[PDB]
Amino acid sequence: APSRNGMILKPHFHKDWQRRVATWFNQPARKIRRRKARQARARRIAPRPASGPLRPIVRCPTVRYHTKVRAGRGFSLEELRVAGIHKKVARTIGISVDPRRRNKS
Amino acid sequence: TKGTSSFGKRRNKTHTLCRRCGSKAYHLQKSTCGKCGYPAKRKRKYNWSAKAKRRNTTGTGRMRHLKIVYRRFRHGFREGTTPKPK
Amino acid sequence: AKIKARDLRGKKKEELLKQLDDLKVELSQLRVAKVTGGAASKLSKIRVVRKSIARVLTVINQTQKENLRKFYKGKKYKPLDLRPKKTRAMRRRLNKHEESLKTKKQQRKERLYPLRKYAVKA
Amino acid sequence: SSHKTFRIKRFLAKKQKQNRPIPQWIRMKTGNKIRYNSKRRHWRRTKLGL
Amino acid sequence: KKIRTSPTFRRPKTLRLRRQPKYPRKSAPRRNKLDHYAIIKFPLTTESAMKKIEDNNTLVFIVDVKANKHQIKQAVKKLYDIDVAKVNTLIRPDGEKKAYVRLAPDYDALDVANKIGII
Amino acid sequence: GAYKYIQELWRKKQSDVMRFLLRVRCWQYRQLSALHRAPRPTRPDKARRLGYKAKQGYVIYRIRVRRGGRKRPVPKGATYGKPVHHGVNQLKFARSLQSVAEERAGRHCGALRVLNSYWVGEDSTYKFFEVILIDPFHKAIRRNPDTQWITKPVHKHREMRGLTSAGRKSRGLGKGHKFHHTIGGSRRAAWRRRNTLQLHRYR
RNA sequence: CGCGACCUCAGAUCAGACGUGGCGACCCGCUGAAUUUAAGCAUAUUAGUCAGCGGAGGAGAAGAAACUAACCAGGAUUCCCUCAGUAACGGCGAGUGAACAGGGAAGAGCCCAGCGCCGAAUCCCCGCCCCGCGGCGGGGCGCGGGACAUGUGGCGUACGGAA
Ligand SMILES: [Mg+2]
Ligand SMILES: [Mg+2]
Ligand SMILES: [Mg+2]
Ligand SMILES: [Mg+2]
Ligand SMILES: [Mg+2]
Ligand SMILES: [Mg+2]
Ligand SMILES: [Mg+2]
Ligand SMILES: [Mg+2]
Ligand SMILES: [Mg+2]
Ligand SMILES: [Mg+2]
Ligand SMILES: [Mg+2]
Ligand SMILES: [Mg+2]
Ligand SMILES: [Mg+2]
Ligand SMILES: [Mg+2]
Ligand SMILES: [Mg+2]
Ligand SMILES: [Zn+2]
Repeated sequence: APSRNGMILKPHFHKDWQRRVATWFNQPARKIRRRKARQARARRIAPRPASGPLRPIVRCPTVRYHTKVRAGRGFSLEELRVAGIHKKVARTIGISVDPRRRNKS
Repeated sequence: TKGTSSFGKRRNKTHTLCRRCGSKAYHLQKSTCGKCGYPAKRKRKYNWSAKAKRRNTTGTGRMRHLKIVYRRFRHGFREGTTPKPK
Repeated sequence: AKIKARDLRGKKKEELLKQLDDLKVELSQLRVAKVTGGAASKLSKIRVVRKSIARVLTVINQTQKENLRKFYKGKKYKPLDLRPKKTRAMRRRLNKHEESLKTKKQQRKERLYPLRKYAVKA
Repeated sequence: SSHKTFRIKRFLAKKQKQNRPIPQWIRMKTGNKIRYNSKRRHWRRTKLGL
Repeated sequence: KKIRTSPTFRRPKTLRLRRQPKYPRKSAPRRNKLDHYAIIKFPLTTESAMKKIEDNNTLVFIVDVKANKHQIKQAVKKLYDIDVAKVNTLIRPDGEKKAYVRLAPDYDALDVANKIGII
Repeated sequence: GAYKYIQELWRKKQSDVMRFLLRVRCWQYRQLSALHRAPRPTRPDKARRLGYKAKQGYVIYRIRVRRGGRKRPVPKGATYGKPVHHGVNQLKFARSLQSVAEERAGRHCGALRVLNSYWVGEDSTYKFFEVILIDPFHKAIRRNPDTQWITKPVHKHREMRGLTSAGRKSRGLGKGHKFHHTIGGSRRAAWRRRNTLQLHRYR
């Protein structure tokens, strides 16, 4: 029974949520595991960059952002054709290649 | 006469000892168990009786094959090798 | 008095059967002495005789199974007791060559475009 | 019932061999915490509803 | 020049081969774990059993439960080289089998009891 | 090649030749048992497009599934409770009958592995499907690197877990704005991520 | 009054293999209520929930767009935060309720059928020689068998491909 000027609240606790509580006590150990896997990968690829292949210049869609520049999924095939690098050689070199990206500009 | 005179004329049995679970559940008329379901090929278990599950999980009996499976796992599943003799 | 294993590794099979029969005679006599009472010096030897029977039968089973696997070693279909038993799925795995079988297209990919070794910022 | 089967007679034979008291040399052991058997079955109390 | 004599069509008896296996399923045959020594455990030193031996020309033995009367007969004849008139078996309420081995009257029971050790 | 001619020939099902062929094959397949091994594909172009390579080890079955919806397995009336669920006649089973045919084929042969299946005919009372089955243990499949993913134990009973093309369509999975379920692993995983509470360490 | 081929279907204690069942905490495909709430209750809610059935794996599933967007356009899937208790659904009542974009963890790409070109150039089993043979593999010797033109193998798959 709501009384004397509170918010008209709608709590979503009508299901069996206590069986499905996801406690997050794993997460500092998970940060340790991700750190160990990242260091093992960096020791695996010994002269190569630890982050990975080169990511392209990519501008955000959805006119909210519209000015930020991101890292992309990969360089497009027209970009590889103008740069003079074959699409099956660029992956061996360490250049990100995806065949899905258009190039309208 | 539904009490003591009805307990008096109890002679013949309905359930006997089964031969897969060994409990007194093998019904002589239906030829079924109802504790494991012997004429069925699958073991009778249900999730509404977790107590009856943990009466016979895999950690109950002798585990006479599964414990040496665990030991051969921690050893490495090697076969036919002998240690170096004296 | 002790029947060990090193002295049984090199004996003939009929002599092993004769020693086994002598141990069975001594085992039956010690059971008769156990039932008639006898003494504790006769009650204590039945364990030694049973373990000696176990050792003789163990050495016989060793020699016959190494002879059978020396016989079937080389054939393509060997018996199920001689086949290796690790686990069910591990016996139902691949052939250690079938996992390494690659197609001609994948070999052509790995041959024409191998993963190169590189470094940056120089 | 004098018309037993082999399984029932084998089960009852094992019950007879289990209905047996603890020998006196048990109690002189080192880590003993056993006083009596606590499974002494009598033929009137537990009736073996087989 | 072939007519259906019967109106029914029964399946024709086709040729089938026998088991000529390429490899045996087991490497060795199973050894006899029901030997003459392992089938006879011990005789009884009961006073009733000794009266049975002294009076009725028998020998009382305690036998494994998986045995036949023919197996007990050939077992006694193999172990102690004595002929058997008959073998008479019961099962005690302890799991073991009890064998009254009636001997042939040409051989004595008290003498062979002295040979096997009981008195 | 001839496979494109056979492809549009099996497309034009309403013409008189293909109606005669579907009538004769529907009669011939109805007069057989419910599940039987076919020695060669009746529709080889569709079998090849779904993955049948005519070599040793690829088996096909032909199977009859009854036609219609699903009646609720209850007694006489007797759906006890609120009047939402009392209808037992006009309710539909959420998984397709072609996947039911794959399911019954894999249940009859759990030793074989279901690849895919297709349609060979229908009656008013039955449908007729052809299910491609693969040996896990035959050497022509086991030594072929293109199709040795099937021999791996991860793909056991695709007909049961809904991993074939007939059972995958009943799962409602796909990319885009029209599904929005199975946007994790499946409907169960989407429900789980949307109805587990993430109570952190520091909140 | 028969023989020989093909096609469909049998019988084998035929030679060689596979599956049955258990556990089931996590996962997948189904099936699936009622307590409860709505101060009653009937849609709704509890709830794709409990129970029930099958199936595996060390993870499973999903997954490289018949996508999102309407922008100077992004670009497999999965998972965390935010979007957001929002758009929306609801006797519009109780209550239910995502997604895009953005910041991260990780990041990996591909193969077929068809279209066609190569003398089936392809694959399975048995006999013999050589290697270790305890997850039966490689080379050769066989007008030795079989599968296969009702299509095996190589090139080749939407990023185009072939001569
Ligand atoms: Mg990163
Ligand atoms: Mg009483
Ligand atoms: Mg309702
Ligand atoms: Mg998949
Ligand atoms: Mg659909
Ligand atoms: Mg199973
Ligand atoms: Mg209420
Ligand atoms: Mg109330
Ligand atoms: Mg459940
Ligand atoms: Mg997977
Ligand atoms: Mg797709
Ligand atoms: Mg997305
Ligand atoms: Mg809902
Ligand atoms: Mg082709
Ligand atoms: Mg190819
Ligand atoms: Zn039972």
